[PDB]
Amino acid sequence: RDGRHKLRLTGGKKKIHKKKRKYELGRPPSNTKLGSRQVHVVRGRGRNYKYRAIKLDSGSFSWPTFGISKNTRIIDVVYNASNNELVRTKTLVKNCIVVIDSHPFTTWYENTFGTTIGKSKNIDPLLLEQFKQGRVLACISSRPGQCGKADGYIIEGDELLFYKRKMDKRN
Amino acid sequence: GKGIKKHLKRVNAPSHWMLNKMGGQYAPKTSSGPHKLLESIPLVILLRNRLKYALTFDEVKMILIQKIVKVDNKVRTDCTFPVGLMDVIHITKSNEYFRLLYDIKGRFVPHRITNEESKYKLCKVKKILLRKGRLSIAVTHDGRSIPYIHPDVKVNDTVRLDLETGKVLEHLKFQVGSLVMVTAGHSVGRVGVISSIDKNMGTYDIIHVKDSRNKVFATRLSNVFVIGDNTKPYISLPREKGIKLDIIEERRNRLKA
Amino acid sequence: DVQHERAYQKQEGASFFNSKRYWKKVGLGFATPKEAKEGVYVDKKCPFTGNVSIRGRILKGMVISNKMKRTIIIRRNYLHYVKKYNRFEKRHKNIPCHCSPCFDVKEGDIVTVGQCRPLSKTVRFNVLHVEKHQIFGSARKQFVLF
RNA sequence: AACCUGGUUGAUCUUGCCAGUAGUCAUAUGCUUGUCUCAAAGAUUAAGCCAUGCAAGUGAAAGUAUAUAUAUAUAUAUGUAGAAACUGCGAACGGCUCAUUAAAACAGUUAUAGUCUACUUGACAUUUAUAAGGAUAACUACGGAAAAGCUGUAGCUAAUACUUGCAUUAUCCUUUUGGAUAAGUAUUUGUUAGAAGGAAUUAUAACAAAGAAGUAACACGUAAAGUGUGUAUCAAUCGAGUUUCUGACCUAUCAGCUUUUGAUGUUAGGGUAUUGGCCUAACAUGGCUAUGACGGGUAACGGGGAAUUAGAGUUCGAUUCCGGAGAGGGAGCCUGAGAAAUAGCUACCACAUCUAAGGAAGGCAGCAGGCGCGUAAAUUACCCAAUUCUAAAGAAGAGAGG
RNA sequence: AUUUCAAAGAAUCAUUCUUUUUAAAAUCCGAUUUUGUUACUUUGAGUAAAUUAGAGUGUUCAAAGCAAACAGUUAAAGCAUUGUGUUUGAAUACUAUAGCAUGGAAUAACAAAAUUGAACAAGCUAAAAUUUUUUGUUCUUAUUUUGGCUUAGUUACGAUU
RNA sequence: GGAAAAACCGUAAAUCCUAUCUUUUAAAGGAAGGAGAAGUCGUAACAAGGUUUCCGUAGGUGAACCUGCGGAAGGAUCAU
RNA sequence: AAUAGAAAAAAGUAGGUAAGGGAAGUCGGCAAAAUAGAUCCGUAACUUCGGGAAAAGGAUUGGCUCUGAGGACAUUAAUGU
Repeated sequence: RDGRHKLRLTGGKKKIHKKKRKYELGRPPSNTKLGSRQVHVVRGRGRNYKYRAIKLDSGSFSWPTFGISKNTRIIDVVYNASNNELVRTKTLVKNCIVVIDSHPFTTWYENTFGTTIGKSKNIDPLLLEQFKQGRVLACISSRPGQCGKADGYIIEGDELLFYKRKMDKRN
Repeated sequence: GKGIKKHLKRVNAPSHWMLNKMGGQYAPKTSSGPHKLLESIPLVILLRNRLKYALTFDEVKMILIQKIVKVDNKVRTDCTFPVGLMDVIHITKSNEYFRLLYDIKGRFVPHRITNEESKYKLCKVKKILLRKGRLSIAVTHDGRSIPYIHPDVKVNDTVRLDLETGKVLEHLKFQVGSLVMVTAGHSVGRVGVISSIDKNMGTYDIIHVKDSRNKVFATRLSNVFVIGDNTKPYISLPREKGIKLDIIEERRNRLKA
Repeated sequence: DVQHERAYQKQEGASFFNSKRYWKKVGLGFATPKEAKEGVYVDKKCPFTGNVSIRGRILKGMVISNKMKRTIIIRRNYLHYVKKYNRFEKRHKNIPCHCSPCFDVKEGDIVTVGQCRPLSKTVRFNVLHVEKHQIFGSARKQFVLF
């Protein structure tokens, strides 16, 4: 649990008195999964309410190229840059790489240009590959265990290339 | 547990309470809000220990249940309400108005104010904040919010403030020639015209202060309350006007009654 | 330059759809080094390009160890007054400091560190200025006016 | 008040001790005590044990009364009280002890741009309506248990308990007019723009998405138009958590410690009220050490201070204030803004009470008083008049306090 | 050991304290005002009361305490134009040995340190800015100015015993 | 919507087996130190104390001690 | 293998197995049983300092589905086989 009882700056074993106080925590990990949404409200100090996501499914995913976000179903959890546990169990955190359906974005692009606000340098080939299979890699941008949501951004360009390579062929 | 310590003991009280060693074991602890506890006096001390209009705290309670007493020209419902660094007590039945100031001895005195100056007070801003909709708000020493405050007013400026409508009348810009009153320094409870205002990056700020007797002394910028212009004090300062007397002068005067 | 870590290099507040790096004033008469202004470097514990607050006390010390990843140990040397004999004695104290990718600090360099935001268990301070200095005596034994 | 005598010898000067001598808000004790003022008083020894009693409750303009009482006008109308009970709020303080603790706790000094904040104070809100939805206590009855602050049915019925839910402002065109267009406070994400601060990834402004919660279905009453209670966000305030620097008694017959069990760093997350190895994974191989680390001792809570002080000092600091620690031993929760509470709860161990022999309940280091320990320490007194505290805050409570 | 000695005046009691001025560099209207760091020291700021020193104050004195005092047989007086007591007092300082600001000419430390360094004038050159310049989301070229870099000269040029 | 009951991590009291350290405390016998009485035995030291003293050291010895080796005078010689 | 068959008790011999206690057994724990492999921890008195030592005393160990570590070649640091 929280606070005092860890080793001294000298490396010494510090003797402890002053018993554990209420303001000293150690509280359970989030373990939000892939499945029809479930969240439990948690009561923090001062009656500050937090949301502990146990299942998730549709987050709000942001299309970097036009800087816009829409609420969208997540197809799967696919890669984790840390441990092997999270990705195998399909349990998702703000590090995690998920896959989203591209239809909101595909629709928006159709609305703007007329085939698949205002002009930019438009779609990238890596983004185009993800859109083409209908199923798009995205990075979660919010903390499900604190906020109840796993809202995200479609993973882009150099970050996409690096992780795509890192994810792979060997697999 | 280890929560909010409610009571206040006798010599736990600030110095200028003057609640002596005899005659009690406790002091009153102020209600929250208008000014800081350490920068306040309650009504009990003023009515009983200063004015001497009550024998006991119970006689103060008897005064307070009756609705003739007003602070900020508004009725207040408890003895432990704080009268701050500066504010106005109005006693309806006697028709008396007092404004609270620090004395040269470093303790709070209620100084008699008349009807004409009673309708306003002069209020130092502690903060000026920008709130949503591009809307300014000032925050005063006496705990008032002023929305729509004039944008060239700044965070150490004082402001003349109506007490019925709550509107600001004028403002007094903090400068090197400003008449200043010391809140709580070693120079506590005294007034001067400022020799220099001295600003230094990421640290406490100094002001050099020049006396009516044309002597010089230092004071911290944080505890200095702007009070007039080199023309005049804007409010009515006490009858002895913040003047320094030496120890030798005071005893020589003391004998020379 | 080359990548070699398993984390994407965000450098937060950079921005990417506005037309064409991040660093701040740092204040107190101090300023960003040339390697901060023009360098490619990414960190989050760097004072120049991180979100770490350059708050609190600013002291000078002497670097004694330089071999942790972007992290330095500085000794603050002093004379402690003994009232009984009305005399002084030599005393010293070790302060763990973040080093920045800006500064390639070496043994016996003087460093000006700040209090900042506590980073972790031991490490709590950060270098703001490297004043280059040379002493050929071994660092553990060295006394300086810092 | 900056101060000394007697004692080595047959006699002597010297070294050197012993002895006297004075003080001690420092304890015990012997003898003696006509007064008066003043008044420390079960720390040292067992943070050992406790018989009996008592120590926190709260209703006078302002939630709820067909128990009932009552004043006018006449078994009806008004009304006014009201035992009682739901409800609300407090009991997180104050009192007690100093066992544990030796860079922790404590003291000054930062920082919190890493945060939370009830009462109190001031700002002040955004995507069926002449009044909605039931359900529950007291209460009525039958009951059950040796005991206990045990409680079971069924019919009820309220609430400011619980649950629903009823424009307007700004931008563009037009004359202080008429049309058109927009409209979520916290909180979170992605995209930019960028009043203040030494420093901003801050105030703030816009865009695209999500998004709590909400904005009174409540009570009094100002000429011989006023108020209370409730409410989101913001600030203030009463505070609180963390966090910087600097400061320790004795001990080396304690010299190398720390690191698979996070030690030290980096990265990523989770967790938290927030920073943080706080916790998990992955990756580094560090970090601390004669200035005495790491152990061990202390009849060691820390400070303001107390005793003696010519000047240094030396000894001492349970013991009226401030801060910490603890509530039989350990441990864990709940409730709530605030407690890891302790006259809150749960469990284990150490104790232990009533038992109807099934079972059930208990915690004085609160105030008395008792036992045991001892060299050593007072009354189960009376009172809230003052001092203050808590409430629905005058009018009542309080072994706090006197 | 070593690095800026001094001089003259004025005030004042043979004395004492003080002021003026005596190289160089930068800046402002030929005159005007700035110039290592730290220790040390001075002032300060901000700083719990109790205690403590200590003032005021005859508790019956003193230990104490934080009070009191004055006149009136109920008015003289003050101030309101029959109304209304008054003067007051409850100081000052110690309050780490550290941190913060702050004046400092001595004393200490430290700092750069010719097996070569830096002060200027000259010429070439790439960076940024100025001036130029048509067409109501936005577009060519050009002179010039400022800082950075390469190269011949020129300073009282550059090392204590 | 929802009580009991179970299961899983995560806290984690307590019990028991050791392991190490702390503290007193037992124990036959061994081997010490001091105090007391004119006890037994020598005659060791003090004077050249009747073999100069003392040091270091080793060996002997019932001892006090003796002897060797090399020092010093704190020698009974500071003198051809 | 210097024999077969049938029956199946004693007894023998080579084996097993046994409640509750656990050396009370006897010349002596003889016999028998318990221990036991690896990997990870931890390891004393004492010592000729080499040892003691595998001391003592603990823990773990199947099956499956994953993750990481450890090569070889050739295209200018990355990409291939």
